[PDB]
Amino acid sequence: ADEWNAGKCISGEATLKEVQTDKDLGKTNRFGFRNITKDGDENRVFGV
Amino acid sequence: MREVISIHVGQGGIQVGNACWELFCLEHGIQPDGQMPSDDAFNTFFSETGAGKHVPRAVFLDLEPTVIDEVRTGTYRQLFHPEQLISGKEDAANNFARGHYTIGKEIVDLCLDRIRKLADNCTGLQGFLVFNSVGGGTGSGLGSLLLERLSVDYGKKSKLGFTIYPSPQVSTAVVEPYNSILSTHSLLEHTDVAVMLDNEAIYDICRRNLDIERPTYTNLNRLIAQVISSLTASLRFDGALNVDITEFQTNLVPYPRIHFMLSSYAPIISAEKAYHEQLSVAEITNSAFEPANMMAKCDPRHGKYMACSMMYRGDVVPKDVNASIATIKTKRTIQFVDWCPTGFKVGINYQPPTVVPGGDLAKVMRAVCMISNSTAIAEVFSRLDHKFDLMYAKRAFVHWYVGEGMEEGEFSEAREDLAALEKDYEEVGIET
Ligand SMILES: Nc1nc2c(ncn2[C@@H]2O[C@H](COP(=O)(O)OP(=O)(O)OP(=O)(O)O)[C@@H](O)[C@H]2O)c(=O)[nH]1
Ligand SMILES: [Mg+2]
Repeated sequence: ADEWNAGKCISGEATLKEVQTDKDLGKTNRFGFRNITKDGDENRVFGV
Repeated sequence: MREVISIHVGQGGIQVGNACWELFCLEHGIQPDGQMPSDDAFNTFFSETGAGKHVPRAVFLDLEPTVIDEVRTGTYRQLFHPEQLISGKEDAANNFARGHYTIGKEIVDLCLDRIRKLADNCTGLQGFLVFNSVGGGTGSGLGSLLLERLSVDYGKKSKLGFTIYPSPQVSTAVVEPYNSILSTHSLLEHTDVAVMLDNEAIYDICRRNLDIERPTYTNLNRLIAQVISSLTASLRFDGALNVDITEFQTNLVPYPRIHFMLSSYAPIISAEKAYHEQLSVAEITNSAFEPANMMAKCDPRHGKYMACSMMYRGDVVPKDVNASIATIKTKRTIQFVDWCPTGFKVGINYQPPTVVPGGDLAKVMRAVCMISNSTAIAEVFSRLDHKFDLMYAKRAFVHWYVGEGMEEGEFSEAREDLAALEKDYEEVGIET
C-alpha cells in the first residue's frame, strides 16, 4: 500500500454569487453611462 | 380600414419579430392577455375578436419545433391565436435544398390557407410584412417558396421584407454564402423593397452610444423593433404630413430592378446621459447621415445617393424640418447622383416613440428613421460575390445540396443573376 475529486470535480460548490450570469447584460454599469433615472424625476421629459 | 399582415419565418425570423410585438403592444396599452384596460388607431395592426381581448395580425411558421414551441409556454400564452402557429417536425439543418424542395412543401400548403383566411376578415389590405433571415436554414427555403406563392395568389399588393444578412467578417454558419446567393436570386424578382440589417453593424451602435459591453440577441432586437414602429408611425396616428405604405415604394425605387436599401435610426441616448443634450431637431438630423450611424456595415461615402425618405416622429415644428434639410445639401462629404436634383421626401409624425420597460432606449422626444437607396449597396453584393468564388472553385460542400433534389447547375444560374445586379448599379451611377 485519492481525494473526493475523482471525476466529480466537473461540478461542486458554485455559490449563489458565482451562479449569477456574468456581470451586466444590456446594461452599462459605468456611473455616468447607466440607464437608471434619478430619484428626483422617475419619469419625465428627458429633453427640451 | 387599412390593414397589414405580418409574416415571420425562421429561427431568427421568429426571434427577430418577437421584439416587435411587446413594443407594439405597449404602445396602445393592450395588456399581455389582450383585454383593453382603458381612437381606433389599433386596427392597423390588430383585428377584433368580436368580444374581449384582441388578435394580432401575424402568422408564425418555423420548421424546427423548439423555437416556435418556446412561445407556446411563455407569458404570451394568452395572446397569440392557437391554430395559426403552424409547426413542422424536422428542421432544415442549414441545407438550402431541404427547406425549399424536400420538407418545405409539406407545410407551405398550410401556410397559404392560413394567410388566406386572415385576409378575408380585412377589407383594406395595404400590404404584407415578411421577416426572414437569409443567414438561417428555414428562412432561406420557406422565405423563397412563400414569396413566389404569395405573389401569384394576390398579385399587386405591396411586399416589404426585413431580411438580415451576414456581416462582412463576422459570421455564424459556414454555408452562409451559398444560401445568401441562392436566396438573394429568388427575392430579387418578387419583392418591392428589401432592407439591410446586418447584425455586426448594429453591434457598433450598441458599443458607441449606449456603451453596452455585453450585448446579446435580446438587446439587438428592440432596436430593430423600434425601426418597425417608426416606419408605420404615420399610418395609425394623426400627422400633419403623412406617408402611406403604398407611398413608400412609390418615391424610393427609381427603376424596376433596384429594390434594395439600408436604413438607420437615431438618436439613441440613455437616461444617464440624456440630461446633457437638448436633442434639438437641427442636430438630431445631423446624426442621421453620419456614416457611423448606418444600421448596415457599409460605406455611404463610396458612391452617390439616389433618394432619401426620412420620417420624423415627435413634436418637430414644420419650419425646422425644412431649415435643416437645405444645410444637408451644402455638405461636400455627401454628394447626390447627377439625375436627381430634388431628393428629400420628409414625413412628420406626432406620437413619440414609446419606451419598453427594462430596455436600453431612454424616452426621447424627437426620433427619426431613414430609408435611403444608395449606390454603396453594391459593395456588400461584391464582397459576398467573392466568397462564392472561392468555395465553388473546387465545388466544396456541393454534395449536400444535390442530395435533396436540387440540380447541379442551379448554382451556375445563381451567380449570373447577381453578376447582372452588380453591373447594374455601376451603370446607374454614371453621370450623363
Ligand atoms: N439579430 C439576430 N439574428 C439572429 C438571432 N437568432 C438567429 N439570428 C440569425 O439567424 C441566422 C441563422 O439561422 P437561425 O436563426 O439560427 O435559425 P434558422 O434561420 O431558422 O435556420 P435553422 O436553424 O435551420 O432553423 C444567423 O445568421 C443570425 O443572423 C437573433 O437573436 N438576433
Ligand atoms: Mg432556425
